[PDB]
Amino acid sequence: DKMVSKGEELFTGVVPILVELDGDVNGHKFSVSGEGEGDATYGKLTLKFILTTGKLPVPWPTLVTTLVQCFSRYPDHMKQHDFFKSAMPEGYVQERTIFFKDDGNYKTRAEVKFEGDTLVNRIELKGIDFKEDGNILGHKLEYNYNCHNVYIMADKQKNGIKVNFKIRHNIEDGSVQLADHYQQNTPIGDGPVLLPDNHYLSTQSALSKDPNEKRDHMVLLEFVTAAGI
Repeated sequence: DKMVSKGEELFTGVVPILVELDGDVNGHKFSVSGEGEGDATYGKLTLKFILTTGKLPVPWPTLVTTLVQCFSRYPDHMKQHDFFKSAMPEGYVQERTIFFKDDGNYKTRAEVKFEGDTLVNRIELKGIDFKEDGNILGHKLEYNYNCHNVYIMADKQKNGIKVNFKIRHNIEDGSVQLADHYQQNTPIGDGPVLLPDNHYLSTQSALSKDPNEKRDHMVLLEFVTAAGI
């Protein structure tokens, strides 16, 4: 026992990651699996995501926030404020409502937990009220990603956290599609968890392709560092 939380100790090195997502958007059903690893030491994620079942009815960038904030770098001075690591290995439920301005919405429920050596993110996603010739269903989003601040605060009733931020998705005409995120996280386990002060995560993301993958897919590099304390 060496650190503020027991869960923290699980992230000192490279950790394999699995991601399974079951999705319905305006009826169109689809699944995605992803494999890679994260090193929370540097706040770094490497991940490749594969369309397993269905035709992908939405642009890949719209799924990035849905498809493991426990891999965020918390510097030494902020170690009392890492809720995400503290809840491990049992993990946490992560729930969102995602409002795409002038378009539809995603509701997501995910379990993020260790299954053995592997950190695993299991998600259900329902999207509704998307327009047929809109920026999502019309695949009008650039295949790229912006840097964002993710604002975190303690839930003063639930032993968990409330997270708020706004994603900016580039549209290929040079304009921006906003996606407003309302997020809550709650421990799966009964163990004590860290209830943070107000702070944020500084996020950066690179989207690429494997030139040796014929399936519909997204390669993702991510770096996330906690700040604001």
